[PDB]
Amino acid sequence: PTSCNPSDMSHGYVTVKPRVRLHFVELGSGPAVCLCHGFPESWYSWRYQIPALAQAGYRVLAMDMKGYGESSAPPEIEEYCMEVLCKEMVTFLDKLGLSQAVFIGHDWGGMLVWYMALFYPERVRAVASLNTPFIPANPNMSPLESIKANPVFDYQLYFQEPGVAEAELEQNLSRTFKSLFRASDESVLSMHKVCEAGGLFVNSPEEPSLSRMVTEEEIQFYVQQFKKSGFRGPLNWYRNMERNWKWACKSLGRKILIPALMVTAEKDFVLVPQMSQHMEDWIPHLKRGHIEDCGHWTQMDKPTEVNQILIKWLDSDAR
Amino acid sequence: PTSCNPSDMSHGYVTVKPRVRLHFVELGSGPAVCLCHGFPESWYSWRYQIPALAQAGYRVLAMDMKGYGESSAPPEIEEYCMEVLCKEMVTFLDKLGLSQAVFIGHDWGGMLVWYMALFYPERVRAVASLNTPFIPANPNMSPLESIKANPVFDYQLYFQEPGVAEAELEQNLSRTFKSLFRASDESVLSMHKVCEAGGLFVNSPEEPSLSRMVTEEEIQFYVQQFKKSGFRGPLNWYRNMERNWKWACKSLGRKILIPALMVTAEKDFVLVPQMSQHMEDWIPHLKRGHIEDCGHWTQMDKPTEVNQILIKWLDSDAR
Ligand SMILES: CC(C)(C)N1CCO[C@H](COc2ccc(NC(=O)NC3CCCCC3)cc2)C1
Ligand SMILES: CC(C)(C)N1CCO[C@H](COc2ccc(NC(=O)NC3CCCCC3)cc2)C1
Ligand SMILES: [Mg+2]
Ligand SMILES: [Mg+2]
Repeated sequence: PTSCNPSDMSHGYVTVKPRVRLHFVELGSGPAVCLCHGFPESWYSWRYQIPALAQAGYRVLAMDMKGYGESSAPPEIEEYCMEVLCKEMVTFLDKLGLSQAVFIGHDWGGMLVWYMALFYPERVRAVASLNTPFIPANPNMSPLESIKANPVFDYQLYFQEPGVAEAELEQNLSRTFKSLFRASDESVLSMHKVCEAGGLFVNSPEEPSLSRMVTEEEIQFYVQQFKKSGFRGPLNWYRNMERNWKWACKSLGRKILIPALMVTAEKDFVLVPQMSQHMEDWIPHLKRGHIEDCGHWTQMDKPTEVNQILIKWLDSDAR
Repeated sequence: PTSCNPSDMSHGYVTVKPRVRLHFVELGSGPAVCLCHGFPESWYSWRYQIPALAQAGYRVLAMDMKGYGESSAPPEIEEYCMEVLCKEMVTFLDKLGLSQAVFIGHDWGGMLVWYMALFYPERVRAVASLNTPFIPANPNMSPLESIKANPVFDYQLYFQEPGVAEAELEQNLSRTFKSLFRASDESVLSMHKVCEAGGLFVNSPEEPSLSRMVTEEEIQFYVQQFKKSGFRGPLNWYRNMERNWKWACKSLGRKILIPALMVTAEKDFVLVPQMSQHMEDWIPHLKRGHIEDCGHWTQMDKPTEVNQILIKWLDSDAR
């Protein structure tokens, strides 16, 4: 599938708060489709989708989320709570003069677009998430224990204390992204042993091989992007669990009434498909997609399957 | 009519040549409408149109033309010939992934969009010009004498030699724009006596009053923009008459077959309406608008009339 060369895109910049501007890349004409990447990624994680969606008749806006790339990265941890991130994305639409947009997200971006669907349905034409389920907030369970209930989320505790994960992730950025951006059968890390081993990579190769999913050039683009602001901003998306919990609780009782799509990846061992199994009860018009042989990095593991799923859904439920 | 605050726009940047990027502001959703300002102006000359068109259902892209504002201003005079300017605007569309756009232009921007219609009709959904007629190139008359045939174009000779006009226009930028941006009944200069008086302003007030059309704040925005790159780039649009002549001649014999709109201003004493009187013969589907009591600065003299004319035409002949 056709990918993207970064210097041949149109780059757009929108100021949403005094010291916060969002960067995005824009390709195509038609209904506005806003792509929202996950951790720790980039607008460029959508490189295989951007030209495909544009060619299918859509105006694509691929975000550098707050903390990433060319977008502003405010220093405060609480600027990356889900509530401020959504309200900024509404201002984004406001300043662009868009009444609504289709929202498609992956990982933390997928969490974001569900909350945009839940609290700002008037502004979301339709919503799709890759891997990330929508699970109503449990007003009786704190976020801390719901992590301790599943050892797979052990790495999110390691991510909590500022500066600890930043040092590991920034010590060798090429090692970082070659160790992360891998297919499930190629993985070189266990999210289980992280807080017991003292880090994500301490048992991983120092000179990791290059995944079949990516080139050295594509790795070096991510590396370039993260020299700009580092990992604090991105990691901060994990450091608002209790804030995000309380805000999510303020919604309870309402369904998402807009067209929706949940895409599951069969070998995402963290965002496993079954975590999504009763979303229909909260999202009446939910349609599904599922990708076999697909790990966590959905857009680059299986670009063609993603493109097909998205375009079929956009043409039937977004126009 | 609703105007624009510059810090609350979405700003877009597209690289079209190695050292040339075009800046534009983008508001709204719908068919792409590209606004192209004249001399010596800015995307901000369209401030009264941008929100009105967006509200009517159009995606507005208001350009900072090459040499202006936040767009690149290459040093070479021949980079501002009409041929390079159009081909760059095609690349603009290419890099944005737009198959076509409606093009609307004023003064030199209006000249540009006619040539985009003439040589790139496949890329122009529809075309409109304010004040600037389309007059087929006369392959038997050089541009120099066709100026000497009408003393009104005397100032274009004064504009020819690099550095001469730049010094006058840059010596007091507030004086420059308050002396230029005026209604016809308020004008303080004669384009007739310029090469005989030795300049545009030498007989004009040193502290000119402020036109009823503009505020001090709006003057200061233009002033800010022109501190960036000065007047050489903009003036260079006038310094390619023979190049533009030869290229225009290479078209002769073809009509503009796409939907078109010519808007005349009754008190534009340079781009007078009669200069447009036989465009129908070269442009079969041409529709007209005409604004009484309107000087050269069409968008800010008579914003409401402009908006009405444009939106009615866009809705009937552009969709
Ligand atoms: C119960 C649930 C689901 C709500 N939990 C527990 C409590 O809080 C978190 C908050 O929600 C999210 C949402 C997305 C992610 N994505 C992620 O971690 N991607 C990793 C990138 C690096 C390699 C491994 C994968 C993480 C957390 C989730
Ligand atoms: C015959 C014709 C029409 C082709 N001529 C003669 C030969 O070449 C020029 C080239 O075409 C253009 C096109 C637009 C402009 N606009 C302009 O001058 N605006 C001024 C701003 C400052 C105050 C006064 C008005 C000028 C020249 C025109
Ligand atoms: Mg159920
Ligand atoms: Mg005739």
